Amino acid sequence: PLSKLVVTGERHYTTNDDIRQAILSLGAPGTFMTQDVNIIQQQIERLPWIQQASVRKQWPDELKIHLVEYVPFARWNDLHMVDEQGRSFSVPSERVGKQKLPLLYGPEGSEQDVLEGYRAINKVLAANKYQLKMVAMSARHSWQLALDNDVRLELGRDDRMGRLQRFIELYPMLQQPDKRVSYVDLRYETGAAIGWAPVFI
Repeated sequence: PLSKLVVTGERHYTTNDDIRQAILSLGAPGTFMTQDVNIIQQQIERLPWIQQASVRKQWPDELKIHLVEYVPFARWNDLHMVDEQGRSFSVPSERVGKQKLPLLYGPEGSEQDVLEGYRAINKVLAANKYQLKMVAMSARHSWQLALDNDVRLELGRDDRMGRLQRFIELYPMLQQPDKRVSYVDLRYETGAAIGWAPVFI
């Protein structure tokens, strides 16, 4: 004998059963016996992809659960994820991950520090026909990245915004199919250092 579940929200990653198996996680017969501020707590216990969920019971015999998942906006390392807001969460490498989604890397506990950047930098590269593919910050705060093409881009550690406006300027100088820019190192001070890709025959 079980209870029905009136679930509401954009169930994109969440299966009804992802829940029945989360409720059952507590040995207490009588699905409705257990307080809902509790059911929430559990299921809402970030799965870790649910943001906040709401449970309220319809006494007939059905349990009205309304949940709102997390909205992915960029990848954190390689087994993680973050949203426009800046919150961290995960999800199994199962039948879910399937979409071009910006890669952002970095050390532990700097999630916003990083997004902070991309968010403000994206605007610039979005300005032109350059769809940034990734952005990573090292421990001591040393950036780096890549554009549509696999064209690298060292950003360094100190002056990032200024140093960044540069690239936009110097670029219309792609004076070819074989010869492709392989990167632009900006770790200098006078200007940048263009570099090409070692092709193979």
